[PDB]
Order: sequence, then C-alpha cells, then structure tokens
Amino acid sequence: KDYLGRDDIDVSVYEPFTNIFYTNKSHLNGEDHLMGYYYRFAVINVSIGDYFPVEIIDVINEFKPAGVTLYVTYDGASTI
Amino acid sequence: NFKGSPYLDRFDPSKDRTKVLFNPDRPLQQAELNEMQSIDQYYLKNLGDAIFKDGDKQ
Amino acid sequence: NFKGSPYLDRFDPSKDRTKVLFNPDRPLQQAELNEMQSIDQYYLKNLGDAIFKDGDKQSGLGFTLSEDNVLTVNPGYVYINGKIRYYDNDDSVKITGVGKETIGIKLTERIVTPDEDASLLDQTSGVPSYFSKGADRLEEKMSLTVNDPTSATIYTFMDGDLYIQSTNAEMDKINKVLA
Amino acid sequence: LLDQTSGVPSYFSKGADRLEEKMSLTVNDPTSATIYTFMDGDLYIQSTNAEMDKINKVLA
Amino acid sequence: NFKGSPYLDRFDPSKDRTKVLFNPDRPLQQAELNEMQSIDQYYLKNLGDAIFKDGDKQ
Amino acid sequence: LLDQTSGVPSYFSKGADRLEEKMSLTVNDPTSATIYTFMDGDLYIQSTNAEMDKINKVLA
Amino acid sequence: AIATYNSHVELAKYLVSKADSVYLTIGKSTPWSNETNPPQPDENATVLQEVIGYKKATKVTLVRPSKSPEDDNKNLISYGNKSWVEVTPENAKAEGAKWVYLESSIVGDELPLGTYRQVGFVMDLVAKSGISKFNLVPSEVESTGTLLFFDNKQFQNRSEQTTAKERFIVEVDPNS
Amino acid sequence: AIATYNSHVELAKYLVSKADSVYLTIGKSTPWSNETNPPQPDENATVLQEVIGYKKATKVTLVRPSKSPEDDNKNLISYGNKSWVEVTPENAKAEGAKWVYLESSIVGDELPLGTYRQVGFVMDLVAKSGISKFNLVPSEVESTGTLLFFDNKQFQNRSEQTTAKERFIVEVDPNS
Repeated sequence: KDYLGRDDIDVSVYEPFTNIFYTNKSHLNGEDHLMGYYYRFAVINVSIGDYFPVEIIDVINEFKPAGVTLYVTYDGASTI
Repeated sequence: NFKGSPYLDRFDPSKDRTKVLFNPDRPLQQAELNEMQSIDQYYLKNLGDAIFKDGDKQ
Repeated sequence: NFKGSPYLDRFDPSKDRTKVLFNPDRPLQQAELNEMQSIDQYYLKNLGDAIFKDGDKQSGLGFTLSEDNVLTVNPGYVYINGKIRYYDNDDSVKITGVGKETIGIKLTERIVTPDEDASLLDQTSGVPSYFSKGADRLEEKMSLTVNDPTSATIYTFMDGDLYIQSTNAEMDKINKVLA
Repeated sequence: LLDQTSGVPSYFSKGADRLEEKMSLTVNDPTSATIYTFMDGDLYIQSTNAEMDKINKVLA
Repeated sequence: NFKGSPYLDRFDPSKDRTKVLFNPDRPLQQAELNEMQSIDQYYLKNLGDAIFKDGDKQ
Repeated sequence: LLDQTSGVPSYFSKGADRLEEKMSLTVNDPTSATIYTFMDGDLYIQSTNAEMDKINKVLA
Repeated sequence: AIATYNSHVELAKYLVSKADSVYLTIGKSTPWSNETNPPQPDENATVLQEVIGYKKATKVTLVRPSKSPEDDNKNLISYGNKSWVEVTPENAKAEGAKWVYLESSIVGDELPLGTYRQVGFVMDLVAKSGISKFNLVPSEVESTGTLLFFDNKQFQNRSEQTTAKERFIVEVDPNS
Repeated sequence: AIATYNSHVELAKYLVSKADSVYLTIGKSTPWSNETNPPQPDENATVLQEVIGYKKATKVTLVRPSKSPEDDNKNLISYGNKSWVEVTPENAKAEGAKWVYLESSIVGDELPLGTYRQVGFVMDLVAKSGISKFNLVPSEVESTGTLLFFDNKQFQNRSEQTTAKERFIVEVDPNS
C-alpha cells in the first residue's frame, strides 16, 4: 500500500497450508487439497487489486521472511 | 447401481481402467475411492468365476 | 514406472509390507493411497500366477480365418499379467501362411488424465471441488500380435492349420498335477 | 459408524455408509444360487467335498 | 489388534459388510480406510483358503 | 515413510504406518505352517510340483 | 413481444453448456497508437490482433449477486467491486441466475512470453488431431471458433514466475 | 468489455435449433379491466394466464431486414407492412441474422373456441405418453417447457371456419 498510491485497494495474503487435506477434519469434497509442492508450508500467494510494476515483487523480497516462496496474483476484477 | 448422484461410482469394466493414480495438490474425490475398491472387487469376482460357480459348496 | 515424481508409488515387494495403517489428524499422502491399491493387486497377481499361465484361455476366443490369411478373434476371457481380462477388441491381423506362426495378445499401459477425458473431472454438484482436476487412470488395452515373443500366445498355426486344440479352460499348474 | 476417535474435530461426525449383503434361504427361487435339490422330500445328489465346476469339466 | 485406539478398524466378518460407500462433504475416517483394505484382504484370504492349505509349496 | 514431496522432517511429514510381516524358519513349532517333515534326518514325503490340499482331496 | 426474465437465464445456460469448447485468448503483442489510452474496441472484429495463443477456460458457471444471511457460509467470488456466488445449471431459474462467470489462469510460459494488450473468450475452438493439451499456439489450432467477448487494456508483461488471471462476469447483453 | 456482433447471432442460431420443440400458446380467455386497454406484461411470469392450449410452430427461421437491389430478387417475407429476407443457419454470421421469426396457425376448433388476450411461444414442450397430434389442451401436456416470449393484447375471438394466425419477429438483446 506504500508502494502503490493508496489504502483503499484490496490486498490480502493467502496461506495455502491452511487448506492441507487432513484425514479427519478436512471434508472429502471440501476446499482442502492434498499436500504437495504448492499446498505447502513456507508458501504465500499475495493478491493485489490494482496495476503494478514487476519491481513490487522485489519490494516483497525486502519484507517477506527468509525461506518462504512468493507468488503474486493480479486480480482483474478491481480495475474495470 | 452406485453410478448415481449420492455416490457417483465411476467404475466401468468396458473401459479397462485398472488403477486410480492420485496426484499431489489436488482435491480428493469420493468417487475415486469407490472406484478404487470397485476395481479390486470386480477382478476378484472374475478370478472366482474362472474357478467356481455360484452355489458351489465348499 | 510409478516410483517417479508425478505419483511417487512407494510399493516394493521385497519389503514384505502388506497394510497401510492410517492415523488420525495427519496430512494424507497420495503415495499411501497408490501403495494401498498396489499391494492388493500384487497379491492378486501372485494368487493368479499360482494357478494360471499368461496364455490360458478360459472361455470364448473362437477364432475366424478368412481365405486371404486374415485372422480375427471373438470376445472371451483370458489370464494376462496377474488378472483375468475380458477381451473384446475387433482386431484384424494377417499371417504369412507358411512355417510356424503364433498368435499372441500384448498388453499396453497408458495414462488417462482429465486433460484427455473430461469425465474424470469432479462432477459432485454444488460443492467447492466441482469441475476440479483429480486422479488419473491407468488404461490397459489388449491387442493381437503375430510371432511376437513378448506377447502371451493363445494360438499356434503351422502353414495356416491349427496346431493344438483346447475345448475347455486351460489351467497350467492344475494340468501339471493332473498329467 | 460415527467417528469415535477421541479428541478430533470430526468426532461423532457422519461418514461413509456400508453395503450390507445378508444371505437368506429360499425354495424354487430361480434367481437364487442353488445348493440342494430334492425329489419328493429325498436328497437328489450328494457332494462329499468341495465343488468346482470349471475343474469338474476338465476332470470329466 | 487393529480395533485398538490408534486405528479403530471396524472390520468384523460376522457383520457381512463388503463395501465402504463414501459420501461427499463428510470427514474421511482413517478407520474407514483401514476397513476398506481389510475387507479385500479377508476375502482374498477366503479365496486362498478355499484352494490351498497353510504351508503348501508352489 | 515420511512425506516424499517435502523430503525433510517436519510437523506435516509424518503420516501412515506400515504392517511388516517377515517370515522365519522353525524346527518343531506346532503353530507354524509345516513345509517339510524329517525322520532321523531323512526326508519323509516329497512333492515334485505345486501342492493343493483341496484340489488333491477332490482328486483322491 | 417482451423477452421473459427466464430467456436470459436459458441463453446463459446455453453458453455454460458449451464450456468444453471455451478458450481464453490473448493478443496485441506490439504497441497501440497511444500506450496510455487504448482504442475503443470494434464490435465486428472477428479475432484478436497479433494472436499469442489460446488456453482452455479453468471455469465456466452461472452466478448471482450474493446476499445475507442465506449466502453467509458459501463459496463467494469477489469481482467488479461486488460479491457473487455460484449457481448450478439445474437451479438456474429458481435462483434467477442470468450472469455467467468466466476464468482462465495463464501460468508462466505455457503460452509464449511477451507483452500483451488484448484479451477475449472464444467458443467452438478445435485443435489439430492428437493435440490434447489445454494450451495452444495459433498453428496448433484447426478452427478458432467464434469470438464472444473481448477487451482492450494498457499493456501487461509476463515471465515464468508470473500468472495472468484474466476473468469476467457477463451476459451476451452485459447491461440489463 | 464488449460483445462481438456475432455473439447475438449465435443465441439466435440456438433458438432456431430448438424449432421442433417450439409451440405457439394462447391465453387470458376472460376480460381485462378494460378490453381496449390491457395492463403491462410481467417479464417474471412463467406461463400465460387462463391457458387455452398449444399448437406446434409451423415456421421457425433466422431473418433480417431487406436491402435493395439484392434481397428484392431472393426468397421473401412481408410483415409489419414491410419486407424481410430469410437466412439459413450456415450463413448466419455473414448475413448478421440476429432476428428469429416464429409462426403458427390455429384452425377452427383444433383448440377450444373462445376469446383470447395473450399470445406467446414456448420451447421444450412434452406431451403425455402416446399423444402425437400437433394441437394440445393443458391436460394433454406432461411438461409445458419454457415460455420465452409473449405479449398482452386487446381482446380477440375465433369461430369454426376461421384460422387465427400469429407470428413474431424477436431478437435476444434489444438494449446494446
């Protein structure tokens, strides 16, 4: 929000390890997925509701903790 | 018949499919589990029928 | 080979492990599921091998030979590679018509994915995993091959004449004891 | 059938059903698998040991 | 003793239950998974015992 | 037996156990499945080919 | 005569039934006239300019705007600065669902890397024999089918670490 | 975020592909509050009021407005006191044929005799098992299918000699 212009944009961080398929609790045809490469701890996917230079990725590299893989998701539905 | 909505058992002998190979980072389908045992039971039935007949006392 | 990255099947006969014991509140592994079906199929193959032979005909499979040395086989049951499979393919093959010739069935493994067959996509209506990709399928189809040593022989011809008959089901191990 | 594993989130939650196949005895039912045949209240055929039709054809 | 606390396998031959029919949007009990293979192994054992005896060399 | 996708010990690495059934040779244990019988160090009965108790009972 | 509310619903159910032939397509890999003010689109234009490729739709479904409390515990979709929820084809008329949600994640280099400025959705796309894969370059396509909807945007760029999640909510009439 | 001009034509091709299942239907057999001034037809309504019955569609086709000199020398329709040309499905996008024509004739007493004030067209009508005749009263219908289009009318009437003929030209998006 301090590299883009403003605060009112939608920005959230997704943590896929919360949707790891456990034997008991996870629903069979639910939202959870089988553990693997993407559904894994030390992984985050950041959804950004506006246009950006590629270099914002490097800004997140300055802030994110060491050892965590980063993916960045542009959401088209905000810009229309 | 388990092919209907509440179970969706997708096994079919005509398709000659013999193994449900699961992949990582995918959701788990109840139909896959049902087919997983349906294949083994069907081939066990075939093995038995090749030897015995229905009503054969042992 | 199912030991590779996409499936990571951990089954191995030499380890003498016959049951996967799941535990509660743990992350489920697809490799455990693959091994779970692998074990049962391996032991079913062993039980079949203890009785049958890969070229043993159980019923049907009556052949038809035209005047032009074209050959076709009717549907029927046969034991090939640990399982009794129902042959239902309409092959035409042509033999040379001279010397010794053997007709066999070859089993080809192939992988069926959602990418090829859309029906494998989840169709459980009104739930979050609807239309989502899932498990693949192993398709094993049977076809005729002539003078192929890798295939399991079902018939043998000399100069286009049938060499040996078998009216009823073939059972190699039983036949050895009976002989 | 409800989950009876103590201290889990899915405790007492519904799960998979079970296919129950109960065998029952019947008289002159053509769908059933015949085990015995009687004539006028007398046993028609005996079998002192296991029956194996496919084996029996080869042996015959 | 697979009826014990860690696994809770519900298999018992007297119940004459041959298949586990999974349903969507429910927990996947580990006990169900254990029973799924126990049923198949038990029936394979029956099929083997109908032909062979313990210690029969092949 | 840990998770192969991660390949390192972790909170999520542990999963299902395995039942191992190793075979061992005995001398006179009655509970074990007999395969051979000896009398004064001499073989008692031979079997050139596969043994099938139920089949042999039918054939006898 | 008037068009009933259910007509829009049924024509939406038709484009949902075509899902197996729906492909995202992206194009215009060289500049506009002005890269800061893309031209208005042309409704007659039959295919994208400078076509980069085609990718199968990851999702095609009916939706409706979400409402509380009856949608409070369901799979809500954020789009258009609003909130939406999925509806199944056999409930369409009862729910009043006349809007279709369309999506496809282009991941990494599974289509050629480079800038793009045009995006749209085709149906009745057909590839050449034995090309089973969901991702196609224009030479692997046998028929491009019909272009239903498209738009012009300021330029984007891509790399192996990027994903483009192009999507829409529409009806063939977008503005009832 | 526009639609292409082809897109409307495809929905029209879909509507013409349904033709075998399409039936004229007629209703509102008792008076309005004023027979010379009908109320507004509600687009939420599922079926006509006071249904008289159904008759199979006698002609369904794509159509467009005529242009001289070429269409003056082709197959032709006069309606609205003005001239139209018929279009075949395999030319629809080349012609731009986004209008669907629907027509049927109700002859004598093949449906019950009476006055009427509503006219419309249904698809996917299924008669009860064993019925095959093209004229149906409501008790002969197993599924009424779907009413796509209708209008309210000033009061009208029929007798044993007469044929009542009604026909519509419609389009899928009057509001681009």
